[PDB]
Amino acid sequence: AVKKFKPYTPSRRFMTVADFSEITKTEPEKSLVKPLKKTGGRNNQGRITVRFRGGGHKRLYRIIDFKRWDKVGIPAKVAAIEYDPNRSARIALLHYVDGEKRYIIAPDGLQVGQQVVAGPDAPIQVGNALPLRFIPVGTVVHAVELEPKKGAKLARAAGTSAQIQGREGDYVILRLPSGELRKVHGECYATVGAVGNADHKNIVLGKAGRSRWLGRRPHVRGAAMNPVDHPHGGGEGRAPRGRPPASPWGWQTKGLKTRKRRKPSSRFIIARRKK
Amino acid sequence: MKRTWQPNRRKRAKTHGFRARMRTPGGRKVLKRRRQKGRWRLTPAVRK
RNA sequence: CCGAGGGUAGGGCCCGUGACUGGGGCGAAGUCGUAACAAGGUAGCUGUACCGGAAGGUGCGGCUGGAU
RNA sequence: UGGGAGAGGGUGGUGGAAUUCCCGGAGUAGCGGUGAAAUGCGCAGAUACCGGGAGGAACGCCGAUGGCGAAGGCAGCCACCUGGUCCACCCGUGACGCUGAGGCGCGAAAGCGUGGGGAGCAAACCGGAUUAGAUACCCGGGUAGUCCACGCCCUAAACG
RNA sequence: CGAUGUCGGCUCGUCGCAUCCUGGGGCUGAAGAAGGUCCCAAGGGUUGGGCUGUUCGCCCAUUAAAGCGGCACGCGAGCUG
RNA sequence: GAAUGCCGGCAUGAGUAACGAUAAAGAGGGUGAGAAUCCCUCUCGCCGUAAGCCCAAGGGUUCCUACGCAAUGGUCGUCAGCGUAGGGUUAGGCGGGACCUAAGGUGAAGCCGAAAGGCGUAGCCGAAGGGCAGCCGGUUAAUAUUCCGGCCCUUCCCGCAGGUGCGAUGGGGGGACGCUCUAGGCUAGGGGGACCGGAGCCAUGGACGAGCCCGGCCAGAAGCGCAGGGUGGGAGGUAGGCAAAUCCGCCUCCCAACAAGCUCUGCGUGGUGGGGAAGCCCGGGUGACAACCCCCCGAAGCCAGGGAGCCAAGAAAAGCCUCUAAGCACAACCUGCGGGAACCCGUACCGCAAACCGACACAGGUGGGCGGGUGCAAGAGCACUCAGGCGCGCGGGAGAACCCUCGCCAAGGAACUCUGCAAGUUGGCCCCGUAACUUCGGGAGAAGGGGUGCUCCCUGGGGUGAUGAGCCCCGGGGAGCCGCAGUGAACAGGCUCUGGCGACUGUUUACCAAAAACACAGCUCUCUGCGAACUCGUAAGAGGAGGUAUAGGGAGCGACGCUUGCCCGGUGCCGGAAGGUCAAGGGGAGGGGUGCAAGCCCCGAACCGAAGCCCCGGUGAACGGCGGCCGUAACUAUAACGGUCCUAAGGUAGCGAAAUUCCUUGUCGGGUAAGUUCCGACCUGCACGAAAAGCGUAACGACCGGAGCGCUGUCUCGGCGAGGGACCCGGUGAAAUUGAACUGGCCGUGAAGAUGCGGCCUACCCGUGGCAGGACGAAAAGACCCCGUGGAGCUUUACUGCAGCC
RNA sequence: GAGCUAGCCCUGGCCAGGGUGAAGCUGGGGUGAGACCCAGUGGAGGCCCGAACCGGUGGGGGAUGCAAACCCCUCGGAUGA
Ligand SMILES: [Mg+2]
Ligand SMILES: [Mg+2]
Ligand SMILES: [Mg+2]
Ligand SMILES: [Mg+2]
Ligand SMILES: [Mg+2]
Ligand SMILES: [Mg+2]
Ligand SMILES: [Mg+2]
Ligand SMILES: [Mg+2]
Ligand SMILES: [Mg+2]
Ligand SMILES: [Mg+2]
Ligand SMILES: [Mg+2]
Ligand SMILES: [Mg+2]
Ligand SMILES: [Mg+2]
Ligand SMILES: [Mg+2]
Ligand SMILES: [Mg+2]
Ligand SMILES: [Mg+2]
Ligand SMILES: [Mg+2]
Ligand SMILES: [Mg+2]
Ligand SMILES: [Mg+2]
Ligand SMILES: [Mg+2]
Ligand SMILES: [Mg+2]
Ligand SMILES: [Mg+2]
Ligand SMILES: [Mg+2]
Ligand SMILES: [Mg+2]
Ligand SMILES: [Mg+2]
Ligand SMILES: [Mg+2]
Ligand SMILES: [Mg+2]
Ligand SMILES: [Mg+2]
Ligand SMILES: [Mg+2]
Ligand SMILES: [Mg+2]
Ligand SMILES: [Mg+2]
Ligand SMILES: [Mg+2]
Ligand SMILES: [Mg+2]
Ligand SMILES: [Mg+2]
Ligand SMILES: [Mg+2]
Ligand SMILES: [Mg+2]
Ligand SMILES: [Mg+2]
Ligand SMILES: [Mg+2]
Ligand SMILES: [Mg+2]
Ligand SMILES: [Mg+2]
Ligand SMILES: [Mg+2]
Ligand SMILES: [Mg+2]
Ligand SMILES: [Mg+2]
Ligand SMILES: [Mg+2]
Ligand SMILES: [Mg+2]
Ligand SMILES: [Mg+2]
Ligand SMILES: [Mg+2]
Ligand SMILES: [Mg+2]
Ligand SMILES: [Mg+2]
Ligand SMILES: [Mg+2]
Ligand SMILES: [Mg+2]
Ligand SMILES: [Mg+2]
Ligand SMILES: [Mg+2]
Ligand SMILES: [Mg+2]
Ligand SMILES: [Mg+2]
Ligand SMILES: [Mg+2]
Ligand SMILES: [Mg+2]
Ligand SMILES: [Mg+2]
Ligand SMILES: [Mg+2]
Ligand SMILES: [Mg+2]
Ligand SMILES: [Mg+2]
Ligand SMILES: [Mg+2]
Ligand SMILES: [Mg+2]
Ligand SMILES: [Mg+2]
Ligand SMILES: [Mg+2]
Ligand SMILES: [Mg+2]
Ligand SMILES: [Mg+2]
Ligand SMILES: [Mg+2]
Ligand SMILES: [Mg+2]
Ligand SMILES: [Mg+2]
Ligand SMILES: [Mg+2]
Ligand SMILES: [Mg+2]
Ligand SMILES: [Mg+2]
Ligand SMILES: [Mg+2]
Ligand SMILES: [Mg+2]
Ligand SMILES: [Mg+2]
Ligand SMILES: [Mg+2]
Ligand SMILES: [Mg+2]
Ligand SMILES: [Mg+2]
Ligand SMILES: [Mg+2]
Ligand SMILES: [Mg+2]
Ligand SMILES: [Mg+2]
Ligand SMILES: [Mg+2]
Ligand SMILES: [Mg+2]
Ligand SMILES: [Mg+2]
Ligand SMILES: [Mg+2]
Ligand SMILES: [Mg+2]
Ligand SMILES: [Mg+2]
Ligand SMILES: [Mg+2]
Ligand SMILES: [Mg+2]
Ligand SMILES: [Mg+2]
Ligand SMILES: [Mg+2]
Ligand SMILES: [Mg+2]
Ligand SMILES: [Mg+2]
Ligand SMILES: [Mg+2]
Ligand SMILES: [Mg+2]
Ligand SMILES: [Mg+2]
Ligand SMILES: [Mg+2]
Ligand SMILES: [Mg+2]
Ligand SMILES: [Mg+2]
Ligand SMILES: [Mg+2]
Ligand SMILES: [Mg+2]
Ligand SMILES: [Mg+2]
Ligand SMILES: [Mg+2]
Ligand SMILES: [Mg+2]
Ligand SMILES: [Mg+2]
Ligand SMILES: [Mg+2]
Ligand SMILES: [Mg+2]
Ligand SMILES: [Mg+2]
Ligand SMILES: [Mg+2]
Ligand SMILES: [Mg+2]
Ligand SMILES: [Mg+2]
Ligand SMILES: [Mg+2]
Ligand SMILES: [Mg+2]
Ligand SMILES: [Mg+2]
Ligand SMILES: [Mg+2]
Ligand SMILES: [Mg+2]
Ligand SMILES: [Mg+2]
Ligand SMILES: [Mg+2]
Ligand SMILES: [Mg+2]
Ligand SMILES: [Mg+2]
Ligand SMILES: [Mg+2]
Ligand SMILES: [Mg+2]
Ligand SMILES: [Mg+2]
Ligand SMILES: [Mg+2]
Ligand SMILES: [Mg+2]
Ligand SMILES: [Mg+2]
Ligand SMILES: [Mg+2]
Ligand SMILES: [Mg+2]
Ligand SMILES: [Mg+2]
Ligand SMILES: [Mg+2]
Ligand SMILES: [Mg+2]
Ligand SMILES: [Mg+2]
Ligand SMILES: [Mg+2]
Ligand SMILES: [Mg+2]
Ligand SMILES: [Mg+2]
Ligand SMILES: [Mg+2]
Ligand SMILES: [Mg+2]
Ligand SMILES: [Mg+2]
Ligand SMILES: [Mg+2]
Ligand SMILES: [Mg+2]
Ligand SMILES: [Mg+2]
Ligand SMILES: [Mg+2]
Ligand SMILES: [Mg+2]
Ligand SMILES: [Mg+2]
Ligand SMILES: [Mg+2]
Ligand SMILES: [Mg+2]
Ligand SMILES: [Mg+2]
Ligand SMILES: [Mg+2]
Ligand SMILES: [Mg+2]
Ligand SMILES: [Mg+2]
Ligand SMILES: [Mg+2]
Ligand SMILES: [Mg+2]
Ligand SMILES: [Mg+2]
Ligand SMILES: [Mg+2]
Ligand SMILES: [Mg+2]
Ligand SMILES: [Mg+2]
Ligand SMILES: [Mg+2]
Ligand SMILES: [Mg+2]
Ligand SMILES: [Mg+2]
Ligand SMILES: [Mg+2]
Ligand SMILES: [Mg+2]
Ligand SMILES: [Mg+2]
Ligand SMILES: [Mg+2]
Ligand SMILES: [Mg+2]
Ligand SMILES: [Mg+2]
Ligand SMILES: [Mg+2]
Ligand SMILES: [Mg+2]
Ligand SMILES: [Mg+2]
Ligand SMILES: [Mg+2]
Ligand SMILES: [Mg+2]
Ligand SMILES: [Mg+2]
Ligand SMILES: [Mg+2]
Ligand SMILES: [Mg+2]
Ligand SMILES: [Mg+2]
Ligand SMILES: [Mg+2]
Ligand SMILES: [Mg+2]
Ligand SMILES: [Mg+2]
Ligand SMILES: [Mg+2]
Ligand SMILES: [Mg+2]
Ligand SMILES: [Mg+2]
Ligand SMILES: [Mg+2]
Ligand SMILES: [Mg+2]
Ligand SMILES: [Mg+2]
Ligand SMILES: [Mg+2]
Ligand SMILES: [Mg+2]
Ligand SMILES: [Mg+2]
Ligand SMILES: [Mg+2]
Ligand SMILES: [Mg+2]
Ligand SMILES: [Mg+2]
Ligand SMILES: [Mg+2]
Ligand SMILES: [Mg+2]
Ligand SMILES: [Mg+2]
Ligand SMILES: [Mg+2]
Ligand SMILES: [Mg+2]
Ligand SMILES: [Mg+2]
Ligand SMILES: [Mg+2]
Ligand SMILES: [Mg+2]
Ligand SMILES: [Mg+2]
Ligand SMILES: [Mg+2]
Ligand SMILES: [Mg+2]
Ligand SMILES: [Mg+2]
Ligand SMILES: [Mg+2]
Ligand SMILES: [Mg+2]
Ligand SMILES: [Mg+2]
Ligand SMILES: [Mg+2]
Ligand SMILES: [Mg+2]
Ligand SMILES: [Mg+2]
Ligand SMILES: [Mg+2]
Ligand SMILES: [Mg+2]
Ligand SMILES: [Mg+2]
Ligand SMILES: [Mg+2]
Ligand SMILES: [Mg+2]
Ligand SMILES: [Mg+2]
Ligand SMILES: [Mg+2]
Ligand SMILES: [Mg+2]
Ligand SMILES: [Mg+2]
Ligand SMILES: [Mg+2]
Ligand SMILES: [Mg+2]
Ligand SMILES: [Mg+2]
Ligand SMILES: [Mg+2]
Ligand SMILES: [Mg+2]
Ligand SMILES: [Mg+2]
Ligand SMILES: [Mg+2]
Ligand SMILES: [Mg+2]
Ligand SMILES: [Mg+2]
Ligand SMILES: [Mg+2]
Ligand SMILES: [Mg+2]
Ligand SMILES: [Mg+2]
Ligand SMILES: [Mg+2]
Ligand SMILES: [Mg+2]
Ligand SMILES: [Mg+2]
Ligand SMILES: [Mg+2]
Ligand SMILES: [Mg+2]
Ligand SMILES: [Mg+2]
Ligand SMILES: [Mg+2]
Ligand SMILES: [Mg+2]
Ligand SMILES: [Mg+2]
Ligand SMILES: [Mg+2]
Ligand SMILES: [Mg+2]
Ligand SMILES: [Mg+2]
Ligand SMILES: [Mg+2]
Ligand SMILES: [Mg+2]
Ligand SMILES: [Mg+2]
Ligand SMILES: [Mg+2]
Ligand SMILES: [Mg+2]
Ligand SMILES: [Mg+2]
Ligand SMILES: [Mg+2]
Ligand SMILES: [Mg+2]
Ligand SMILES: [Mg+2]
Ligand SMILES: [Mg+2]
Ligand SMILES: [Mg+2]
Ligand SMILES: [Mg+2]
Ligand SMILES: [Mg+2]
Ligand SMILES: [Mg+2]
Ligand SMILES: [Mg+2]
Ligand SMILES: [Mg+2]
Ligand SMILES: [Mg+2]
Ligand SMILES: [Mg+2]
Ligand SMILES: [Mg+2]
Ligand SMILES: [Mg+2]
Ligand SMILES: [Mg+2]
Ligand SMILES: [Mg+2]
Ligand SMILES: [Mg+2]
Ligand SMILES: [Mg+2]
């Protein structure tokens, strides 16, 4: 339940922060953090290649166990639910009876104190990771590989889901979070449940400051620039686009489809997305 | 106000030093040219 | 010291009046259409929503104070 | 105390019919629609039929002039949770009752916010007709919304 | 055009007279008072305010009167801007 | 002889401006050829969260001493950051290296690129981050945590003794972390003392005093004392920490758990080593056997890796510990002791500045620490003062205009003016009180008031201590006293009403624009299924992102509230396996050349032939667009109503003479004595209108309007006064400019505005203070305007290519 | 050439003092339980006043300047984008 503030500043008026009702451990696992190196949107040539990046809060990267087929048939306990600043989802800490410790992203309804397991035999229960072919048709699912043994790839943001629609050959049919229907191989792993923290979409950043906290520098409208900078540059006063609305680089930002038409995954997209 | 020249021994040698010149093609040509002209100094004096 | 009252400031109530604006009542013989009273020629009323020169219309749900 | 009937309410589950849509087959010069039409759709292969898939909402027969509820209102089926109500026995308390300004709660539809959902239906709106006109009735489309969650609204021919 | 700074204001004047006032007059449809019109006259004077960047103009309150023009539409090596 | 020519030299302006913060000076005595300027003294003034002190960077001898005064110093100079010379910087512990990693850099493996080169994991490099052993005093003209004294400590080597499965780049633990707020106890620092030590002092009317003045400490090894941090112990199992592993991780059991036990810090004490004032008299010495004690305040620093809350979730690696592998257990490690060993570089001095960045000894710029007291609510604010440091490297006069900075002003009080521009008013605190509206926070310091000093008396709580005294932080009551006046000096809001624009805090044209512009949460559309899209790159490779549609890219709109209408004909985009058009290619009716001939060679029609275009659809918070004439009502007027032409459709809601209205100062209304502005209305909207959003909107605003109150030198309308200049004298001494000049007025004339021509008038020669009408004055080869088959930025359905994509 | 300037990355540092007084918490009220109410505690915030620090609104000065952007009075931000 996202929390409101009283209007004791202009920004507190609408600003909303997460409930955090599920976090049980407030400092991370020292053995499972790396220095997350901030780019600022700058590539290896040093160029701003992705714009309006930088200046956000310092973070450590939490290593997340995105395979889980490492540890078939080894039950792990959920010791904690932790805050991760690298993703929207929450993360769960796993003490395997092995003694090995791992983070997975935390599904919805998962409770500290319960036990999860990975493998072809696992119960169809929230938090267990199985190949796609063994999960029954119709069960919602997340952290879904896209190619066998290549790592969980889809439905990893908070609140999201994927649903197993049908089977066909060595392939299962998934309704991804975007509403498209795709073929994914059956040996691809997936984890029972949706991702927790759905209330995430209902957060109101309330002021420009929180955007700067997230590493989001201020975005500038192309209409506000000069023609040397952008297709919408200039005019005397305000000015309609006066040409098909274009990106900074020339291409048309309204409608213009951009996927590769000859991409081999076309033989595996069944239907483009929704809404 | 704050002016353009803010000396900095580490900056001076690292940007214009002999080693910074030797690394790059354009650096060597610098050193070659200033040798051909006969400069008493091939890089800035910086104390270290 | 209290003290009629006077002054300064800010409030609350009331009455009169105001360019213009909102509908309302009434007014022998204006203009428009015909919504209602018959199944009134789309049964009608209704609360609501949207819409239309106007009466009204349509959606939803309800009433019979509806007809055969 | 022991029983009975019931769409009373809330949650989760889940079954089949029909509509639309998508896919495969098969098949061809029309389908649709009306008072008659036309817009519409169809040789870029529709309609009509078979198989396949997804999705939503609404629950045929039973179904009644019936039942339940305080009223609004509640109808596939399953289980959980919960109200009222009636009856029998004549066991207990001993007038503890009636009503009820205020207050509180509930309260069809439509509507409003924030999420989701979207088949069918459909204000608005567009088109075709009709007409003197037709901002209608009739026809082809069609956005809210109808549906889910939570929070508002608190109206009614909320009627016996 | 190897630059003659351009509106308005303020400051400071000075000049012209086709005279707003004051002085002298003739004519009058000048009884008086008060006007009208024309002639002589540049000595002096010719206000304060509201609006507008304004010059102008309109208004307010006055006044003997609230003149009109020239001076690089006088005056930015004088100010304003 | 001219090129605003080039190089140099030298004039003019001119003994002119100026001589760089208005913190300020005067005198005596020295020194010397010479003194406002150097030295010394006394007096005066200035800074004192600095204008004092300590680091850092940068500078690089500038430091100290003797010896100098040509140049440098804005004057002077005997002085100097100047000239000549000599001297001067001392470390195992300070900083850096022989340690560690960060971004980044580099880069065995590898990848890529015509060459040059670009990448890249490890590893290496890389610091103000981590790690690491010295504190106090004395000493030099000048270095001192460095020399020296006192007391401490680190590592390396080697020996000895005891102990132990020893052993590492390997494994693990740890190092190891944000923000706000913060406890307990200390220390830094400070205040007081009637106690302690001191050279003395008694004034000018009083005081020989519980008088005045000064000072009353600092460092310290082990023990101990107080305060904290860190820290479970054992056993069994164990499949994980890429070999192993008694360590670590996971599970089970007893045990110990506000404890404690151990360990590590800070503080105090602590043998001991130091320090020690005013004042007096040549930095010295004395004081002095100096004393070195008590009470209070009290850190933002310390204990610390402390506690709490929060969301935006807060480095790495080494040291250090633990685990074992090869190995080795005659070794090796651990502890303790002893001896020995311990390198390189920096260390002068300036350092908010005369030594650094600004060409200058330049009112500018420069990161960190210390920054004492009193009073004012507090404070690093303000006034004044300690320590300390300065009086700003031209002076002496005079007492004009004018200028700057400043003070006051009779009556009036915005009449000033583009505008109350500016300057007044107001001003902190405590108390009383406080409106519309509102998103319930606010608006609010709204507004408007009362209080404020000093004396005496009575008293409530809090901190220390003890529960008292004392000290100390908040108060309360009563009676009084003085002045024009008690935040008595200094620092310290003018208020209100009402529109427009933008929600807001923010951002911006460095150096003429801070705004209504940008941004902003928020809203919508669109792309993207991951080797994503998109971006940068020839590529490799990066970013995106070690993210995954609740995500990321692009675009417009811009909190919020109520809303966002009609047109898809055209352009775009989206969909469309048919048709049409369409290149290379295929195909080869048929011809052509040549050869005696097989042949060789050439041209070539039908038809098959992608993308794109055509065509069919969709699509507006995609590019965009949203009519004209005529007629009609029983006064008139006007048309709810109709007629017809056109369109892809003819502007809905809301708003409107507006940040938009041309006619225009539209008209009507309010305000005003008077109102082209303002506000409220009306609607013939030249030419509003719905995400280039439409209408509102509390709060906000150095935004732009209109009004009022207060108060004023803004004004009528000016006056006087202050200082810095101007002025005069001594010193130093520029500048733009400049064809030469022996350079008057009028009316004319002249290339059409004449000192220079004509005519006339006027005029002795040369200066000084002033003022600006002229020299079409000066600085600038007009920036407006045009011309050049000049240039550049930008645009697009101009032309033609190219990247990219298909 | 990024020793100025713009943005970002790594690592450090700075922000006197006063004022307002969110959530939560505890108690108390209320209730069937709740909501909510009151007091206290608490110490939130692109909160309020104001130094340092960062700015550069208005005006005056300066204009061959102390300065090729300065000086004075005034004013904006000052725990945060
Ligand atoms: Mg909120
Ligand atoms: Mg609220
Ligand atoms: Mg949570
Ligand atoms: Mg680590
Ligand atoms: Mg990266
Ligand atoms: Mg790189
Ligand atoms: Mg590079
Ligand atoms: Mg480069
Ligand atoms: Mg980008
Ligand atoms: Mg960026
Ligand atoms: Mg998270
Ligand atoms: Mg994410
Ligand atoms: Mg697959
Ligand atoms: Mg969102
Ligand atoms: Mg962040
Ligand atoms: Mg923007
Ligand atoms: Mg622009
Ligand atoms: Mg622009
Ligand atoms: Mg550019
Ligand atoms: Mg271009
Ligand atoms: Mg362009
Ligand atoms: Mg444009
Ligand atoms: Mg513009
Ligand atoms: Mg325009
Ligand atoms: Mg523009
Ligand atoms: Mg537009
Ligand atoms: Mg256009
Ligand atoms: Mg375009
Ligand atoms: Mg593209
Ligand atoms: Mg898709
Ligand atoms: Mg600068
Ligand atoms: Mg320079
Ligand atoms: Mg600098
Ligand atoms: Mg350096
Ligand atoms: Mg350095
Ligand atoms: Mg450097
Ligand atoms: Mg170098
Ligand atoms: Mg380099
Ligand atoms: Mg070479
Ligand atoms: Mg040489
Ligand atoms: Mg040289
Ligand atoms: Mg060089
Ligand atoms: Mg009285
Ligand atoms: Mg009286
Ligand atoms: Mg008639
Ligand atoms: Mg009807
Ligand atoms: Mg009828
Ligand atoms: Mg009817
Ligand atoms: Mg009819
Ligand atoms: Mg209708
Ligand atoms: Mg066919
Ligand atoms: Mg569906
Ligand atoms: Mg009985
Ligand atoms: Mg209701
Ligand atoms: Mg409803
Ligand atoms: Mg039609
Ligand atoms: Mg007809
Ligand atoms: Mg000219
Ligand atoms: Mg010239
Ligand atoms: Mg000129
Ligand atoms: Mg004037
Ligand atoms: Mg007369
Ligand atoms: Mg008469
Ligand atoms: Mg007469
Ligand atoms: Mg006269
Ligand atoms: Mg005027
Ligand atoms: Mg004029
Ligand atoms: Mg006019
Ligand atoms: Mg008269
Ligand atoms: Mg008159
Ligand atoms: Mg005139
Ligand atoms: Mg003339
Ligand atoms: Mg003229
Ligand atoms: Mg003219
Ligand atoms: Mg001027
Ligand atoms: Mg002028
Ligand atoms: Mg001039
Ligand atoms: Mg010649
Ligand atoms: Mg030349
Ligand atoms: Mg010459
Ligand atoms: Mg020359
Ligand atoms: Mg020359
Ligand atoms: Mg010369
Ligand atoms: Mg020479
Ligand atoms: Mg010369
Ligand atoms: Mg001379
Ligand atoms: Mg002169
Ligand atoms: Mg001068
Ligand atoms: Mg002078
Ligand atoms: Mg000067
Ligand atoms: Mg000064
Ligand atoms: Mg002064
Ligand atoms: Mg003297
Ligand atoms: Mg003297
Ligand atoms: Mg001298
Ligand atoms: Mg001398
Ligand atoms: Mg002097
Ligand atoms: Mg002296
Ligand atoms: Mg004396
Ligand atoms: Mg002080
Ligand atoms: Mg130097
Ligand atoms: Mg000399
Ligand atoms: Mg000399
Ligand atoms: Mg000499
Ligand atoms: Mg000199
Ligand atoms: Mg000299
Ligand atoms: Mg000088
Ligand atoms: Mg001498
Ligand atoms: Mg020395
Ligand atoms: Mg030592
Ligand atoms: Mg060595
Ligand atoms: Mg080369
Ligand atoms: Mg390096
Ligand atoms: Mg290193
Ligand atoms: Mg270091
Ligand atoms: Mg050290
Ligand atoms: Mg020591
Ligand atoms: Mg010392
Ligand atoms: Mg000596
Ligand atoms: Mg031994
Ligand atoms: Mg041992
Ligand atoms: Mg061992
Ligand atoms: Mg850690
Ligand atoms: Mg870490
Ligand atoms: Mg750190
Ligand atoms: Mg935070
Ligand atoms: Mg101490
Ligand atoms: Mg004190
Ligand atoms: Mg001690
Ligand atoms: Mg064991
Ligand atoms: Mg094991
Ligand atoms: Mg002695
Ligand atoms: Mg601090
Ligand atoms: Mg600490
Ligand atoms: Mg690292
Ligand atoms: Mg062995
Ligand atoms: Mg042996
Ligand atoms: Mg060595
Ligand atoms: Mg030294
Ligand atoms: Mg300074
Ligand atoms: Mg100095
Ligand atoms: Mg200094
Ligand atoms: Mg110098
Ligand atoms: Mg000086
Ligand atoms: Mg200076
Ligand atoms: Mg002191
Ligand atoms: Mg104070
Ligand atoms: Mg001075
Ligand atoms: Mg000074
Ligand atoms: Mg001076
Ligand atoms: Mg004089
Ligand atoms: Mg006086
Ligand atoms: Mg006065
Ligand atoms: Mg007044
Ligand atoms: Mg007055
Ligand atoms: Mg006025
Ligand atoms: Mg102005
Ligand atoms: Mg004042
Ligand atoms: Mg004050
Ligand atoms: Mg009011
Ligand atoms: Mg109020
Ligand atoms: Mg008000
Ligand atoms: Mg309001
Ligand atoms: Mg309120
Ligand atoms: Mg007040
Ligand atoms: Mg007194
Ligand atoms: Mg104030
Ligand atoms: Mg703004
Ligand atoms: Mg703006
Ligand atoms: Mg707004
Ligand atoms: Mg905004
Ligand atoms: Mg600017
Ligand atoms: Mg500029
Ligand atoms: Mg500039
Ligand atoms: Mg400016
Ligand atoms: Mg601007
Ligand atoms: Mg501003
Ligand atoms: Mg801007
Ligand atoms: Mg913007
Ligand atoms: Mg919005
Ligand atoms: Mg949306
Ligand atoms: Mg590119
Ligand atoms: Mg290449
Ligand atoms: Mg990545
Ligand atoms: Mg907004
Ligand atoms: Mg905008
Ligand atoms: Mg269109
Ligand atoms: Mg179309
Ligand atoms: Mg179209
Ligand atoms: Mg084709
Ligand atoms: Mg168009
Ligand atoms: Mg257009
Ligand atoms: Mg509408
Ligand atoms: Mg107008
Ligand atoms: Mg209008
Ligand atoms: Mg008007
Ligand atoms: Mg308007
Ligand atoms: Mg307009
Ligand atoms: Mg006009
Ligand atoms: Mg008017
Ligand atoms: Mg009026
Ligand atoms: Mg108006
Ligand atoms: Mg009109
Ligand atoms: Mg516009
Ligand atoms: Mg638009
Ligand atoms: Mg508006
Ligand atoms: Mg407003
Ligand atoms: Mg407002
Ligand atoms: Mg503002
Ligand atoms: Mg502003
Ligand atoms: Mg005004
Ligand atoms: Mg006013
Ligand atoms: Mg006034
Ligand atoms: Mg004056
Ligand atoms: Mg004076
Ligand atoms: Mg004289
Ligand atoms: Mg002289
Ligand atoms: Mg000289
Ligand atoms: Mg001559
Ligand atoms: Mg001559
Ligand atoms: Mg002459
Ligand atoms: Mg003359
Ligand atoms: Mg002429
Ligand atoms: Mg002439
Ligand atoms: Mg002459
Ligand atoms: Mg002559
Ligand atoms: Mg002649
Ligand atoms: Mg002549
Ligand atoms: Mg003559
Ligand atoms: Mg004359
Ligand atoms: Mg003279
Ligand atoms: Mg003069
Ligand atoms: Mg002149
Ligand atoms: Mg002049
Ligand atoms: Mg002139
Ligand atoms: Mg000329
Ligand atoms: Mg002139
Ligand atoms: Mg000239
Ligand atoms: Mg110039
Ligand atoms: Mg030229
Ligand atoms: Mg030229
Ligand atoms: Mg020219
Ligand atoms: Mg020029
Ligand atoms: Mg021209
Ligand atoms: Mg041409
Ligand atoms: Mg030509
Ligand atoms: Mg050209
Ligand atoms: Mg060009
Ligand atoms: Mg370079
Ligand atoms: Mg930091
Ligand atoms: Mg601060
Ligand atoms: Mg307060
Ligand atoms: Mg409180
Ligand atoms: Mg709390
Ligand atoms: Mg603030
Ligand atoms: Mg305040
Ligand atoms: Mg300024
Ligand atoms: Mg001012
Ligand atoms: Mg200037
Ligand atoms: Mg300044
Ligand atoms: Mg000031
Ligand atoms: Mg701010
Ligand atoms: Mg502030
Ligand atoms: Mg602050
Ligand atoms: Mg920050």
